[PDB]
Amino acid sequence: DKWEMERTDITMKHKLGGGQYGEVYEGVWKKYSLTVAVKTLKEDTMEVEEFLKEAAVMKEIKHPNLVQLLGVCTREPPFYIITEFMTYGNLLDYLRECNRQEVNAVVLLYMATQISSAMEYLEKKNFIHRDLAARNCLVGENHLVKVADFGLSRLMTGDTYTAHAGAKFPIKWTAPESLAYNKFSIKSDVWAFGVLLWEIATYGMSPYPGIDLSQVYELLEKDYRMERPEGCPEKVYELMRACWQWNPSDRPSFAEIHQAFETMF
Ligand SMILES: CCCc1ccc(NC(=O)c2ccccc2NCc2ccc(=O)[nH]c2)cc1C(F)(F)F
Repeated sequence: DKWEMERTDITMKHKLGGGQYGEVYEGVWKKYSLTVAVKTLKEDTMEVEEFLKEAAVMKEIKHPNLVQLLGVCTREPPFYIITEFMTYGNLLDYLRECNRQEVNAVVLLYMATQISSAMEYLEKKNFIHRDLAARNCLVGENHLVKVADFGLSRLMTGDTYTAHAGAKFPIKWTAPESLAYNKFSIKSDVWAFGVLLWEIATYGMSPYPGIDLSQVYELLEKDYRMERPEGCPEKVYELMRACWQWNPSDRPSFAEIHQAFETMF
């Protein structure tokens, strides 16, 4: 394939995490001695086409801030998708446990710009992530951040519309039109990017502080939004707010969001 490889070139170690379906384990590709991350599905998780669709899309992606595909075991079960191992783990715990003087507002801003560049790229490809949030972002050396997905992906491309059975979307990151009418697009990924910008600014606080899940949409619909986090620059907050525009089409594209970061500065 170019990508095909085989197990027992790989030692499977412990879990790193997973999502509604899919579990990711740390492992070693013995030969080239590299520690790697390998996603698997379960014995009776009948989501083959979904897993295959994730592997297929990943082969089309080449960007410095999108986790790197190394290979795949798709000729026979168990099927594996193998990517590089990101030394610092997920962005959400990184933020919650970090030395803030070292991970300061400027580093938060650079982290945001790197995610925005990954997204603009997905956007050119017409790929929709569908679960963008800090817990799905990963951290390498020297604050390097990359977008990834610990769950069996629910991505959608310009040719696909499927998802694994009972796919549930986290209310606090999911755009209104997506929750209420199941309408997903690049623009819903832009809404999620706004919430992630908010996670980054607050060092990984849980969104919509002081509101029950049951009121989130209703308040959104009445024009309430999360407030500017302490120390978050106004232009960064403005960008969050534009991402949270009610009408999907009034949200900026990822190309505009990246440009705004470039010209802030
Ligand atoms: C539009 C495409 C979106 C997309 C979907 C799926 C993946 N799939 C992974 O992210 C992935 C695949 C296989 C194994 C692990 C893994 N990541 C988790 C991890 C954890 C620790 C660790 O060390 N490494 C990886 C990515 C994307 C992407 F990147 F485009 F956004």
